[PDB]
Formats: sequence, structure tokens, C-alpha cells
Amino acid sequence: QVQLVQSGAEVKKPGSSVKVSCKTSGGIFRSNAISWVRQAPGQGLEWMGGVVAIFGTTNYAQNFQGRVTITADESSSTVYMELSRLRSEDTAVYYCARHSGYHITNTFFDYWGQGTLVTV
Amino acid sequence: QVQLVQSGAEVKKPGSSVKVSCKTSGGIFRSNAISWVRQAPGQGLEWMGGVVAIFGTTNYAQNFQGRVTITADESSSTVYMELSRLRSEDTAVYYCARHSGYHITNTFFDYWGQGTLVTV
Amino acid sequence: QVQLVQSGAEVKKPGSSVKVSCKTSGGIFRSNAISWVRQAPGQGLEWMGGVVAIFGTTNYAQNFQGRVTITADESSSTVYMELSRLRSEDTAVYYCARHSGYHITNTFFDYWGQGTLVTV
Amino acid sequence: PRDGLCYPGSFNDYEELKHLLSSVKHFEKVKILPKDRWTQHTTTGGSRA
Amino acid sequence: EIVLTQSPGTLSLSPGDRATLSCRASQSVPSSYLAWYRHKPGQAPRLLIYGASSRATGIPDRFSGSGSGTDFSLTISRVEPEDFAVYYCQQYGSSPYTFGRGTKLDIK
Amino acid sequence: GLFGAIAGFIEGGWQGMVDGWYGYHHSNDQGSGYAADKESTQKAFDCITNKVNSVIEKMNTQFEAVGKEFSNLERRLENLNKKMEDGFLDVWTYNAELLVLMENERTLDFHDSNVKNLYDKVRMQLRDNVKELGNGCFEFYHKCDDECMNSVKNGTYDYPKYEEESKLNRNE
Amino acid sequence: GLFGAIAGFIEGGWQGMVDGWYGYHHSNDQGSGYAADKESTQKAFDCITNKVNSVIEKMNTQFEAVGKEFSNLERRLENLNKKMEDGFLDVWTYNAELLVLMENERTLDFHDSNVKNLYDKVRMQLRDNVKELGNGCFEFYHKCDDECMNSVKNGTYDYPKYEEESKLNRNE
Amino acid sequence: GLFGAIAGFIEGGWQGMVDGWYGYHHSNDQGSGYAADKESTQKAFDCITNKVNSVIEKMNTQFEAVGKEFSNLERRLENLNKKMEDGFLDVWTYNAELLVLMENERTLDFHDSNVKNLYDKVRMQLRDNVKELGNGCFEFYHKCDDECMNSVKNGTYDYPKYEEESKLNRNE
Ligand SMILES: *[C@@H]1O[C@H](CO)[C@@H](O)[C@H](O)[C@H]1NC(C)=O
Ligand SMILES: *[C@@H]1O[C@H](CO)[C@@H](O)[C@H](O)[C@H]1NC(C)=O
Ligand SMILES: *[C@@H]1O[C@H](CO)[C@@H](O)[C@H](O)[C@H]1NC(C)=O
Repeated sequence: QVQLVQSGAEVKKPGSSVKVSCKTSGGIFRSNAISWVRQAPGQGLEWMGGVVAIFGTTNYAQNFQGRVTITADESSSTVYMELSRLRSEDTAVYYCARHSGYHITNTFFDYWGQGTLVTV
Repeated sequence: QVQLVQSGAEVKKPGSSVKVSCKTSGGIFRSNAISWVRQAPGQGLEWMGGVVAIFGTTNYAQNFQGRVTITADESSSTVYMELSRLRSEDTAVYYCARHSGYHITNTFFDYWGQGTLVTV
Repeated sequence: QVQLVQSGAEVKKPGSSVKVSCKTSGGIFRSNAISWVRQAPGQGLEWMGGVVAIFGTTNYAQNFQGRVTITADESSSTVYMELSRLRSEDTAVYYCARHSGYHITNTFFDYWGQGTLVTV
Repeated sequence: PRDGLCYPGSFNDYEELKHLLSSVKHFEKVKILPKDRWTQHTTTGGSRA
Repeated sequence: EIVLTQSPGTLSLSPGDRATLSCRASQSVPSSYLAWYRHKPGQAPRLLIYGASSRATGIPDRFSGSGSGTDFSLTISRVEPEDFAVYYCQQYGSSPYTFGRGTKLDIK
Repeated sequence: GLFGAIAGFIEGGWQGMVDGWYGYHHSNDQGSGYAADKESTQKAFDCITNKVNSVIEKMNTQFEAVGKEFSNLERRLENLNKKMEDGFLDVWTYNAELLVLMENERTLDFHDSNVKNLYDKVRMQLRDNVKELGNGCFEFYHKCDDECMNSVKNGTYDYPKYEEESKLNRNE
Repeated sequence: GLFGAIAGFIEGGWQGMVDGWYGYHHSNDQGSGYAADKESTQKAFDCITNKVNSVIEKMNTQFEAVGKEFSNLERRLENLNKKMEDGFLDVWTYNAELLVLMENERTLDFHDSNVKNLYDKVRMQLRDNVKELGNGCFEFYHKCDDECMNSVKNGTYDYPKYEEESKLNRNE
Repeated sequence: GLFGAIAGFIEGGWQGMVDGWYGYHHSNDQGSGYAADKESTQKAFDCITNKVNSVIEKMNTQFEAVGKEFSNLERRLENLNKKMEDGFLDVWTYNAELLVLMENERTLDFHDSNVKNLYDKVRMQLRDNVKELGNGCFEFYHKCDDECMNSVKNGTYDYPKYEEESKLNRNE
């Protein structure tokens, strides 16, 4: 019985930023790494980045380095993703996926968020 | 305060088998090995065999190998003896003796059962 | 919140003994070494001796060896000092000091007793 | 509470009644004995209290 | 960066037909780290198989898969009305964490 | 594995150890076989026997519930009696569950310590005359027959006897 | 330091170890750097996740206080209710406080054990080809490149491969 | 013997240790004698001093019994009061006995750990210049006078100083 709740759908304009949250329940503190995977309509799923459970180490895909900032607060067990410098073809559905372990590497996505639709 | 209760007296005929039980109290599970020794009237005590406490390993005297079968159930903490192929001079009083340790070897009989008289 | 209570003031005569106690509170059993130091008016403080916390080993200053006997009881957590063969210039104020550790060596006096005045 | 029994008096099993309300969420007042039925008596009695 | 090529693309079937989905990798996936997901539109994707040989908890027995090296496959012995969605394969043995093309199953 | 013996550097149990928790396996020219450590097993049986007997005695004086009847005008008394019994049964249920969880952690860790102690007992007695393979096994630098193997099992190894022979083979 | 690893023969932690509780540091000709031991860290995360979850479930059915009203002639009844609620809260306060203190001792000691097991795992794997400096570090008698270091980290050291080279350097 | 030091590879205590829990015994040309380890003993004193103080504070808020009188028509109320006071006393009696039993096991095991740590600290400091006899005593391959012994006791052994001398006697 573990569920991930995300923010609502958002509409933005090129040049602005987005702040998508993903709060995880089922425990006092987050013990599984959370990653962000997006799906642009007409395109396949892409891996953006992830954050380690307790230590907060972040890994980003080379495509999105310098444009994505993933942060988490240990107090609220929430994970935030900040995509800056919005441009064309950034419209996609963003899911937050929970890894099978505490680290990004060698772990698969146990559960997925319901998804947020962001339009630019 | 440890007592061993055995079955009642039995009468048998040559060619039949005998089932003598010995229930041990004083704890949830049996922790000491239990052996069987018999005394034929006019003859001294003879050692028949024994069973290890938890692992159930059984040792039998060379005289009675192939005729005696000692089994125990961990659920009820009971030890049974099955002497088959009854013949003459098998009339004796059978006692169940509790060893000082979990194993038969290098252990002495702390307590003895009241005894059961079996005649053929 | 640790306090040391001593005996009352005493008057004696040369040739007699003095029996000064020091009860330590703050715990069930004494865990810190207790030492005795005296101050004769017009003279500075002098170290007399001490006793280890649990093992009861005692150390004495070379000046007072053979005349002072420090004993403690583990049941009541009380420390006693017995100075015998009283003579002139033995008038002083005696304090019981609690060490920072269980042993006399390499420890400083955390707390001091209020003091007892003894006259000869 | 300042406003309890305006007329001095008591309330039998008052604490028991307050325990009953701890498991009750709503009252629907029902007029069981209308005041107009007491035609043989005066019902306008009041007090300064 | 491992690119995953899903061959069938579109596979129209009826309840009862055997469904076999093939996932191909440009280079060998280390330690056979590959997973399969069921993504019905409008719903969060669900994990079916992880490790290419281990079934996820709560998954019905009809879902199973096998493979090694650059060749992996998902097999559904019996198709149910709820087995019509898009199926993806990812590799999680490499840093980029790439994803498969996806294959939609249609109703004949 | 708090002590690193069970599922640690000894990664597998033995199905041939049928007469004891702990034991030895030897292999030389004469033959090979298993042998349980009866002394260490007996000590383990003593703790478990006392540990269980401790559990029974402590909850022997547990709260007992008695049924009572109260009228419709005694709701506060009836509720008060109900919460007393429910509260006591919750306290003792917590104690029973917690004691079992805590003792299971101790019992499994206690068994882990016995193997590490038994492994160290052999190692500190065969200081140099054997080679430590790191998988719970020792390989002798000399010839250790059944009489020599039995000495290791009962803690009577004669290190000076094989001291000279072992170093000749160890060096070359 | 129940197991002597944390604040024992390893007297200082690592600030550059940012992706795991426990792990290794190496330094050779090619370079140097840290590497967290993910497997040991994941196992540690499992106990702490379960330990906290077990804590919540045990005090899930804790006694609950309900307000009540008693008249001035029910002083004895009111005192019973007051002493029952205060007594139950005192019992559950003690259990909650004690469980946290006991688990903190267990958690800190559990973390201490994992380093000792990790240190011993490497030591038993590099039996003779390294020097045990005694400060948590091993010095190789041979050349151990990144491929050799990575084998030590994941428990696949080839001792026979470097057995001959190490002893030539060790002897002289 | 959870850590195998007390009554383990060290079979008996020392009656000559009068100024500390733990210590050393040395014997060389100059003489022999005992010496207590004040630092390790002081750490043990702190844990025990805090262990008892924590025990007192927890049962400081233990349930208190107050006498009450009930008439002969209040049997249900009298029985309710009797079972509450008896029930609370049983709960707190169980806690007091259990805390003493578990702390005694922890204290004895804590004392067992300190010797194993003290034994390992010296062993990891005299890595190769001594023999490990297996009975808690180390025999030096070189000459270790009083100044050399005192360095071992306070953890300042100069291994490189005696490194050359020790290997000459060890080899032959
Ligand atoms: C240990 O076993 C050996 C068998 O070689 C025997 O000679 C020795 O007496 C035994 N020691 C003890 C104490 O029984
Ligand atoms: C351990 O790492 C080495 C790299 O030096 C690699 O060759 C080996 O396959 C690894 N072992 C396992 C079991 O992954
Ligand atoms: C340890 O003892 C030796 C005595 O040989 C002394 O020289 C040294 O200064 C001592 N070290 C410390 C830190 O006190």
C-alpha cells in the first residue's frame, strides 16, 4: 500500500519554470530513490533525473543537464523537480517513479505517479 | 519439579508389537534426550536405546537393533518405543529415563519413569 | 545537582583520633573518587589522601603516611577519614573533594565539601 | 457556564445525560405535547428569574 | 546509451491468443537488468516483470518473460480483456536508463 | 548476521550436521566426515531453556478479565469498566508481541556468536601450522591424521609438535 | 563502540562518502577516489525501515482518554477514572520512551557491526597479499590497478593470480 | 561470553588487578607487574552510571495506590477498583523485573566487548613484531623494556623502530 501523489496540471509560457512535486506515503521518512520520467505525446518515455533517498545525491541525464534541478526535503518526504528555460516541444506528461532501492543505480521503478500534464 | 508419565500395563502375545509412550513435563519443548531401559524379573537392567532432544537422532543397542524403534513428536514432547516381533523372555518392566543433556553420549539419567509392565 | 555533606565541628585533645565522614548524594553508588584536603589557618591547602570509587584502593601523601586511614562503605556511599596520634598544629579545616573520574590519578576536584573544623 | 438553570433547581442524572450526548450528533425536535392542549389549566406562568 | 527496439509495434489479438513481445538491445544489457511495464492510457504504469525472469508482486501468473544478452521477450499465454495496453521495456543496467518504443495491442 | 558467521564468511549450512547446532568437518588421507560440537550445543540449549522459562514466568501474573453487568443508568461506570479491560489487554498484548520479537533477534544473534567464537577458538589454537582459506576452513601445512584432527576438536592441539614440520612446507 | 569499528580502529568518518553509509577508498597510480558499498547500505536501510514500521504498529492500539463528568457526590468514582487514565498514560509513556532508547542503542551498534563485517570481508579475501596497517587500510604487496581494485570491492579477488608476485615482494 | 573474551580465550581473571576493570600484565628483564587501563575503565563507568540513572527516572512516575472504602452494595465498584490497582501493580512489577534482567545481560556483554576491543587494539598495534599465543598474551620478537611496554599501553608503539630487529629473530 504505497502511493505517490503529484501536483495538478499546469500551463506555462516559454521562458518560465515549472515546479512539480511528488509526495510519497507509507512511512515516516523516504527510503527509496525517486526519479522523473516524462512522455511527450507522439514520443516515448525519457529519463530526466533522480535523487538518492537519504543522502540527496542527484543524477541527471546528459540531455537535461543544466535545465533540471531535483531537490527533496527530508522533513516532508517530498521530491521537487524544477525545469527551467522552457521552450518548444517541452509539452509532456511527467511521472515520478519510485526505485526498488535507496539508490538510482541498479534499481527499477516499483511504482509510478499518476502524472502531470504541462503545456508551454 | 520434573516428572515423566508413561502408559499403563499391557498384555501381549508373541508375534505382536508394543507401543509404550513417555510424556515429559516441565517445559514447552523437550530439551533432554530420553532413553529406554528394561528389567526382566530375575535379570538386571539393560539399555535399549535413546533419542536426541531436538534433532531426533536415535541410537540403539546392538542386541536390539532391528526390533526397537524410538520416535518422538516435537509438538507433544512425547517419546514412543516400538518393540516388534515379541518372543519369549520379552516380559520386563520398561522405564523412560531423561538424560542430563540434549545428547545420549556422556550423559546420565536424571529422572526415571514409574515403569510399565509388559508380558507376552 | 551533586552535594557532599560532612560531619559537624569537633574538639579533641592530643593523643586522640578524629573521625570525619562525607556522604555523597546524586546516585545509588559512588562512581567518583573522593579525596581529603585540609587547610590550617595561616597555611595553605594540603593533600591528605583519597580512595578509588569502586575498588577501594587508597593513596596517601608521604607526609601523612601511617597517621591517616581513609575507608569507604559501598552500601552507604560514605567516605570516612581517621587521623590518629593528634598533636599540635593539627588544627585545620578538612574538606572532602570529589574527583572528575573513578580514580585519583589525572582527575581534578569537581565538587568540594562545606568543611569541618577540628581543634586539638 | 453562566447560563444554565435560570430558575434555581437541580437536574437528576445530569452527568449521565452529558455522557449520552458524547455519542449523539443531531437532534430533531418533535412537538409531542403542544401547549394548546392544556385548555383546563393556565400555561402562561412565568418567573422573575 | 543502449537503444531498445521493440519489433512487433502493433499486435491485434483476441482473448486466448498467445502474445509474444520482443525487446531488442543495441548492446548487451549487464546483469540482465530489464523490466516490462503495462501503461493503460490515463493510468500510471504498472510493473509486470523485473530482471527479465522475475514476476512482480500481485501480477497474475499469465505474465512471464525470459531472455539474456541483447534479446528479451515477454510472453502472455492467455490474453484477457485487461491485457490491451502499451508495453514498454527499459534497461536499468546502464546510466542513461533508456526506454523502449512501446507496443499497443488492438482488438481484432 | 551481527557477528558475520552465519550467512557471512560461512555462506552455507550443513545438511550432514544432524546431531548438533555446531560442528566440524575434516578431510584427510584416512577419510572424511562430520562431527557435532556437543559442548557448544549444550550451552546454547541452556540459554534457550532459560529464555523460554523466563517468558512463561513473567506473564504468569497477567491481568484477567471478569464479566460484569451494569444497568442502563450506569453508562459511565460501564464505559469506565470497558476501557479498563481493553486498556490492560492492549498493554499485555504489546508486551507479549514485543518480547517475542526482541528474543527472536537475540536468539538468532546468539547462534551467530557461537560460530564466530568456535571459528576463533580453532584459529587461535592453529596459529601458524594451518592456512586460513577465508571460507570457514583451515588447511594444514603438515599431516594431521584422525588423532590430530580429534585434538583440534576437543581443544588439545600440540602446536610445538608440528611447529618444525609446518614451517618447512610453509616456506617452500 | 560495541564492535570496535566506528570510533575504534577507524577513528574518523569520511566527508567525501556521499552516496552510501559504508564503502571503500583506494589510491594507486591511475588515481584515487571513494566508492560507497551499495549492498551493505541497502541491507542497513531494510532494518531501519522495518524497525521504524514495527514501532508504529505496536503503539497503534495505545490507550485513548475520554472525558467524563462526575457529580460532587461521586468523588470516589471520579478518582478511579482519574487514576486509571493517568496510570495508563504513564505506562504507555514509559513504553514509548524505553523503546526509542533501546532501539537507538541497537541501531548505533548495528551500524558499528556492518563496518567490522565489511572490514573483515576484505581482510579474509586478501589473506596474505596485503599488509594490515591497523587503521582500516590495506597496503598491497603487488600492483593493484582499477580492475584489481574493483574486484576487491565486489568480492572477486583472484588471490592465486597475485600469490606469486606478492610473496616475492613480501620476502624482500 | 557473547564476544569470547571473558571466560573465552582468556580463561581466568586477575586477582592482582585492584585499580581498574581492565589492564595489562608485562614481564621483561627489568621486572613484572600489573597496570590498569584507566581510559577503558572510565568509559565503562560512564555507561553504567548512566544506565542506572536512566532506570531510576523511568519508574519515577510509577503508579501509586490509594486506599478506598466501599459499602456492601458497591461490590462491582469495589471489585473494579481492586482489579485496577492489582493490574497496574502487575504491569509495573513486570517492567521492573524485565528491565533488570535485560540490563544485566547488556552489562555483562558490554564488559565482554571491552576486553575483545582492548585485545584487538594491542594486536593491531603490534601487528608483526609479536607472537599471538592465543591465551591473551603477546610475546615480543625483540627486546621491549619498560619504556617500550608503556608505549604499548598508551597506544604509541613505534612499529618501524623495531621492524628490522623483529624480523631477524622471527626468521631464525
Ligand atoms: C582430545 O582428543 C584426543 C584424541 O587424539 C585425546 O588424546 C585427548 O585426551 C582428548 N583430550 C581430552 C581433554 O579429552
Ligand atoms: C567485479 O568487478 C570486476 C571488475 O574488476 C568484474 O570483472 C567482475 O565481473 C565483477 N564481479 C561481479 C560478480 O559482478
Ligand atoms: C606513552 O608512554 C610513553 C612512555 O614510554 C611516553 O613516552 C609517551 O609520551 C606516552 N604518550 C602519550 C600520548 O602520553
